[PDB]
Amino acid sequence: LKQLNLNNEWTPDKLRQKLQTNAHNRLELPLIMLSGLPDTVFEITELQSLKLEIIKNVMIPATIAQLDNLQELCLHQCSVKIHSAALSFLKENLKVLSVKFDDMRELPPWMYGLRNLEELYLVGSLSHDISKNVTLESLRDLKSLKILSIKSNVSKIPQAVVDVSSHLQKMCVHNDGTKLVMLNNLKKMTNLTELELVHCDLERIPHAVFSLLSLQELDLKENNLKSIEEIVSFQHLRKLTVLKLWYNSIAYIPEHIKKLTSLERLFFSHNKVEVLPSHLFLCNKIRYLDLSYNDIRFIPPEIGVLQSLQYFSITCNKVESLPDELYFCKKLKTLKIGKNSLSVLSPKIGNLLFLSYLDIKGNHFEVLPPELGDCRALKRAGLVVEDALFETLPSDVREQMKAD
Amino acid sequence: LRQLNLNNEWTLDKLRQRLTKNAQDKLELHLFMLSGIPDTVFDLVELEVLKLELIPDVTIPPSIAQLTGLKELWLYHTAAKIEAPALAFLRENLRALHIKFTDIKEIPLWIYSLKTLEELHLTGNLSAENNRYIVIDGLRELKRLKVLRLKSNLSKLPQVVTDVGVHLQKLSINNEGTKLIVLNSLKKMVNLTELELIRCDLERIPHSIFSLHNLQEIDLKDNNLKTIEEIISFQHLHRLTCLKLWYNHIAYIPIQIGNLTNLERLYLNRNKIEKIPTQLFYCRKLRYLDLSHNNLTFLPADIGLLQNLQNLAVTANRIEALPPELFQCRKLRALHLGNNVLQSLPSRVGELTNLTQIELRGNRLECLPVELGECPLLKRSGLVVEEDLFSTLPPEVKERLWRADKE
Amino acid sequence: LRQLNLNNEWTLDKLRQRLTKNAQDKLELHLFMLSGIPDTVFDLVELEVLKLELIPDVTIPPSIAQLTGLKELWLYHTAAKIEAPALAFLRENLRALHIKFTDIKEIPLWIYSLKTLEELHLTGNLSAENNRYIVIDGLRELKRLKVLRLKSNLSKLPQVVTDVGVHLQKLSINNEGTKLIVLNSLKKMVNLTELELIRCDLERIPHSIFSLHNLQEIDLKDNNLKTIEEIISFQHLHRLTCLKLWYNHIAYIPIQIGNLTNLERLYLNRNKIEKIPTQLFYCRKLRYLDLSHNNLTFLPADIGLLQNLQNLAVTANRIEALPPELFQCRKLRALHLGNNVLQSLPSRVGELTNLTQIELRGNRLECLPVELGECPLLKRSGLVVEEDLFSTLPPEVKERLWRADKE
Repeated sequence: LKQLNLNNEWTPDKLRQKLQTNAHNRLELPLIMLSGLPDTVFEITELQSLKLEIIKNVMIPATIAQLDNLQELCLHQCSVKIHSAALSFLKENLKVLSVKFDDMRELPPWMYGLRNLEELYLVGSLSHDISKNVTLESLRDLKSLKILSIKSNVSKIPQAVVDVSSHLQKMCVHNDGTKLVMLNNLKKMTNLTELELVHCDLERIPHAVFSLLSLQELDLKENNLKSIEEIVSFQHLRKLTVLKLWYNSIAYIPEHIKKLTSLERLFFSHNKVEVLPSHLFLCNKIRYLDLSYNDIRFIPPEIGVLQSLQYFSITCNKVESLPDELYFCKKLKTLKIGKNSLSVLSPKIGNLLFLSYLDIKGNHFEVLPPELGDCRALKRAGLVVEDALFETLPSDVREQMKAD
Repeated sequence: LRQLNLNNEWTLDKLRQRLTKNAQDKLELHLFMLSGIPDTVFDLVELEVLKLELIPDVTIPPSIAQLTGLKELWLYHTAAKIEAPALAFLRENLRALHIKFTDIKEIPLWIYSLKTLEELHLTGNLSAENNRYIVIDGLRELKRLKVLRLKSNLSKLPQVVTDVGVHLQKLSINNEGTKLIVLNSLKKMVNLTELELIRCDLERIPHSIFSLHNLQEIDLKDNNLKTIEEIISFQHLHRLTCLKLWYNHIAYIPIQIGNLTNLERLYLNRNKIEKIPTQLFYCRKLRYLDLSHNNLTFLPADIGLLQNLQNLAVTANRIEALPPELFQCRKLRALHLGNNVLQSLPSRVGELTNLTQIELRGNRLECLPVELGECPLLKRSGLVVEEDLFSTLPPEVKERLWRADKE
Repeated sequence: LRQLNLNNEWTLDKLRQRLTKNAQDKLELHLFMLSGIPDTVFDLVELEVLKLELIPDVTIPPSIAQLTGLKELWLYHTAAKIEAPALAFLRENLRALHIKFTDIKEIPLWIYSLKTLEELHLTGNLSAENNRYIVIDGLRELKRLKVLRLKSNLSKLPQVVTDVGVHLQKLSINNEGTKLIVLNSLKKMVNLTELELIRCDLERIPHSIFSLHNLQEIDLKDNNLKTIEEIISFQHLHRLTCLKLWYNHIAYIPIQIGNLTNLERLYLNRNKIEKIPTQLFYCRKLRYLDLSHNNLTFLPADIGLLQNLQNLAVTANRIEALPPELFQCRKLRALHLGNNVLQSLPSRVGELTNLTQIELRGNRLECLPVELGECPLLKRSGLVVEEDLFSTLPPEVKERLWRADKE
C-alpha cells in the first residue's frame, strides 16, 4: 500500500520536473527524504544517475532495465535492496558508484556484486575493524575499478586495496585524523597512478608511498610531514609529474628533489618553510610551484633557472625582498604576490609577455609605476588592484588593461 | 456515476494549475489513469494539446466545441468512441493525432474520417496476420498527412505508404531492431523533406534515399551502419542540410563527404570514428559538428576554416591538446569539451565572443586560464566546471563570472 | 420550471460575462449545450449574433423581437421553432444565417419564408442516396440573399446550386478532399465576383472560370496543383485582381502569367516554386504577396521593377541576402522573412522607416545593422526580433526602442 501511495504521489511529471544535473555532468534524480522508490522513476529512461538520500529499506524492481542510459548511483544513507534481474542489469550497465554509510547497514552488500564498476566513492564512517570487511574484499570482483575514494577513518589499509592493485588508477582517502598503517598493501600497488592520501595523519612520508613505482600524482594534504628525505628513490617515479604537499608542516626542501626531472605540479603552500632554498630553484622542469601563505623570508637568486615555471604563487608570504632574477623568466603566466611584505615593484616587468595573473592586494606600495602598462597579457580584471590605486594610474595606462 | 463524479471532482481551477507547455510551446494537459475523461477538461478553451493516456473505453463528448485551441489529440492506449458532432468538429479542427496501442483493435476506426489531420504517430505494431497494413489501409482516406511516425516493428515497409507518400513529407520509421526491405519503393514518394530511419538495423544505406531528391534532413540513427561509403552519390541530393549519421557503427569517414558542401549539421556522435579526414573539413557550411563519444585522438587545424561552426561537441574523446586554429573560428557558441583528456585550454578562447556554454568538467585540465573570463555571454550556468577549477580564476575575474551568474 | 431554472442560471450579468466578439467585430454570445433557450439572453438588446450551438428542444418565443441588432443567427445542430410574430420580426431584421446540420435532421424549415435576409451559410453532407441535392430545393423565395457559402463535401456540382446562384455575389465551395465536377456549368454564374474553391483537389482549372468578367478574387487553395498550364486561357479575363494558388505543389510558374496587369495580390505560399522568373515581375502593382515556405534560392532581378507593393513573404526558402532588388521597393511594410538562411541585412533596409513588421524566427543574421537605429518608427512590439539578435543594438538605440514601446 505504501508502494501504491508512492506511485500515486509521485507522478512521472513530478519526477520529470525534479530532473537536474549532478557534479559529474550526468542526469541525476535527487530523491531525498522518501520512503522508497516510485515505480514512475523508470519511465524516465533517459536518466543517467539517481541520488538516493536517506531512503531506507528500498527494494529495486527489475523495471530498472528500462534505464538504459543509467551509469551512476549515489546512495546517501540508504539501506537499499535489489532484485535478481535488476542486479544482473546493473552488473552489465553501471560504471560509477558513490555510497555514504552513516550506519553500517546503509552500506549495501549487493553493490560489490557488479563487475563493470569503474569509479567508486566510499564516503562514510567505517569501523576500525577494517580487515574483517569481506564486503570490502569483494572489490576483486570489479574488473575495471580505477577510482576509489574512501572518505572514512581508514586506519589500516585493506587487503581489498591489495586485490585491486593493478586496475586502480585513482586512490583517495580522507582518513580524518587516523594514522595510516599496514604499509605493505600500498607497497603492493603496481599500476596505481594517482595516490590521494588527504589527512591520513602521516607523521612523515610512509615507506609504502615511496614503494610506489608507477605513481603520477601524490597528495599528502593535511598530513604532518616532517621531512622529504628518501628522495634518492623518487627517480623511479619518472611517471610522476604532480606533487601535492600543501597545507602541511614542512619547513625545508633539500636538494634531493633534483632526482625527479619530470616534476611539473609542485605544491608547498601554507607550510612552515621560513626560507626558500636555491637548490629547489636548481630544477628547471618545474612549471607549477605553489608556495602561497608561507613564511618565506626571501628568494635566492637561483630562481632564474626556473624558466619553464608558469605558476609561482608566493602571495601572502613574509617575502620582503624580491630579486630581479625572477623577472628574467618570461614564461610565468600566473603570478600572485598579493598580501606580501614587499616595498616597491620592479620596473623591469615588460619582458613577461605571457602574464595573465598579477595580484598585489593588501601589500604596501608607495606609487604604482607606469611600467605596469608594459605588461602585454595583463588585464584589468586580471590585475586585482584597489580602487584607490586604480585612480593612481595614467588614463592611457588605465585603458591599456581596462579596454580588453 | 463514475463519469459524472469525474466531471464533478476535476474542477476548473485545478485543471488550470494542471496546464503545462510542450516542446512546441503549446498549452498542455496530461490525463493519466482516469476512469473516463472530465467534462471540465472539455470546458477549457486555452488548451492546445490534450494527452489521453491509459483511459479505458471513454466516449468523446461534443463539448469539444469549447476546445477551439485544441489541435493535438494524443492517444496512448485509449480506446475512444466518438460522438457525431464531435466527429465533425475533429474532422474540421484536429490536425495532429498520435496513436499508441498494444492491440491492432485498439486504434479507433474514426481516425480515417479525419480530414484536417497532417501529423500521425502510429507507434505500436501494425504488422499482424491479415492485419498487416490492412487496418491502416484507410489512411488512403487521409489526404493532408505529412508526418507519419511508425514505431511499429515493420518487417517490410507497407504498400499503403507507397500509395500515400506523394503528399507525405516526413517518414520516421522505428522498428526497434527489424531490417527494412525497402526495394527502392520511395521513388513514388517524392515530397519528403525529412527521413528519420531510427533503430532499423539496416547495416547499410539503401538506394531509396538516393533516388529521392527533396530530402533536407536525413537521420539514420542506430541503423548499425558499419560503412558509409555510398555518400559519394549524396551530391545528387542537392538539398540535404542535416546528415544525422549518429548512434551507428561508423568507424571512418570517406573523403567524398567533401563533395557534400550543403551539410549544415553533421551529427556523427556515438560512432567508432577514430580519424577525421581533412576532406570532411572542406565543407564550409557545417554549423553543428558533434563528434562526441567517438575515438578521435587529435583535432585537425583546418577546423579554423569552418567559420560557420557554432557548437563543436567532442565530448568524451581522446583529444589531448586543442590546436590554436580551433579558436580561429569565432562563431563557436557551445564548446562541449567535457570528459576529454584536454591537458590545458589555450588562452585564445578569450578571442571568442559567441561562446555561451563551455564544458570542461571531467577533463585533465590543470587550471582555468584568465582569458576564459573575456567571453561576455559566458555565465556560471554556461561555464560548467569543477569548483576547484573555478577557484583558479582570479577573484576579480571570478567576480565577473559570478556577476554574470547574478546579473 | 425548466425555463425559470435556466433563467436563474443565466442572468444578464453572466450573459455580459459570456459576451464576446467574432471576426466580423459583431457582438457574439456562444450558447452551447443548454437544455433550453434563456429569456434573459433575448432581453439583452445589445446582442447582434445569437449563437445556438447544439442546443436541443429549441422553441423561440416572440421575446426575440426584443433583440435590436439581431442580424446573425448561428444555429448549429439546432432545430428551431419560431412563432408567426417572431417569424415576421425575423422577416425584417435577420440578415445572416448559418446552419450546421446532420442531413435533413437538423435543417430548419422556416428559412424559406424569410425573404429579406442577405447572407446565408450551409454545412453538412447533401449528396445522399436517392436524395441527390434534393433537400436544398426550397431556397427560391430568397430574393435579397447576396452571400452564400457552402462546405458540404460535394462529389458533384449541384444543379440546384446553379439555378439558385443567379442573385449571388460571394460564393465559396469547400469539398474537403472531393472532386468538383464543374463541367463548364459555371458559365451561367455571370454575377459571381468572388469564387473560392478550397481543397477542390482539381489538378486542372475548369474552362468555365474563363467566362466570368466579374470575378476579382479566384481562390484555388489546397487544390494540389502541380503544373499550371491553364493560365494561358486566363488571358481572356480582365477582372481577376488576385489569384490564390497557395498550399499547392506548383513546381514553376510559367511566363505567360506575367501578362496579367490587373493582378494585385499573389498568394502562392507553401508551394514548390524553385526559381521565380524576373519576367513575371513585369507586373509591378502587386500590393499583397505570399511566397513563404518555398524553394527560392535567391530573390530575382525584377523585384527591383516592383514599386506598388506592401509586403513580400520570403519565409522558409534558400535566399541569403536582401539585394538591391528588394531595395528598389519604397512601399514595403511587412517582411515575412523568418526561419531562413538569410545571411545579412544590407544598409538600405535602415531607410525603410515605414516598417510595420519583420519576421526573423530563426534567421541567420550576424547582427542588426546600425541603420536600423536610424528608424525610431519601428518599435520593439512593432518588429519581431530574436532576443539575442535584438540586444546587439547600442544601449542608446535599445533604450530608445523601449521608450518608443512606451511612447
